[PDB]
This record gives sequence, structure tokens and C-alpha cells, in this order.
Amino acid sequence: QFGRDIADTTDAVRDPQTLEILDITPCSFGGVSVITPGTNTSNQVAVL
Amino acid sequence: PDPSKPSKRSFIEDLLFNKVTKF
Ligand SMILES: *[C@@H]1O[C@H](CO)[C@@H](O)[C@H](O)[C@H]1NC(C)=O
Ligand SMILES: *[C@@H]1O[C@H](CO)[C@@H](O)[C@H](O)[C@H]1NC(C)=O
Repeated sequence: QFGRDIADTTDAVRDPQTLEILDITPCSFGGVSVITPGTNTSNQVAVL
Repeated sequence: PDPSKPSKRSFIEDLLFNKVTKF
């Protein structure tokens, strides 16, 4: 009924009403970095 | 360096790169 990944998290599931398999891919994420000249020069920043 | 490659590496360097290999 359920599949699992190395972390024991759910990898895929079988839909309980219609028996098809759905992959579960966690929603996009990532670190956010701010690129900035010192604030003694400018308050403009770029975001990575 | 070998000018014919997509990355100008030498013959020997290519050999080295071909030997060393969530949510
Ligand atoms: C869910 O409903 C459908 C009809 O739309 C039926 O064919 C199916 O067997 C039902 N699933 C379960 C698990 O009862
Ligand atoms: C930084 O800003 C101060 C004003 O608060 C100014 O006196 C200082 O000379 C500035 N230094 C540089 C390196 O821009």
C-alpha cells in the first residue's frame, strides 16, 4: 500500500479509491542567500 | 590541454576524471 525511502519517509502511495501508484516528490525548496555590498556602500541586494 | 575536447583537459587529466566517482 505504501512505499518508503531510506529516511523511512513515504516514497509513493497507492490511491485507496483507484488502485494506481502516485510518486511523492516534496515541494521545491532550497537555501536562500543574499548577495550584498556592504551597507556602508549600498542597501541594494541580489538574491540567490 | 587537448583543444578537441568540450573542456580543455589533457589526456592524462581525462584518465584521472574517469577513475574517481536528498529531500
Ligand atoms: C471507488 O469508487 C469506484 C466507482 O467510481 C469503484 O469502482 C471503486 O471500487 C471504489 N473503491 C473502493 C476502494 O471501494
Ligand atoms: C561608513 O559610513 C560612515 C557613516 O556612518 C562614514 O563616516 C565612513 O567614512 C564610511 N566608511 C566607508 C569605508 O565607506
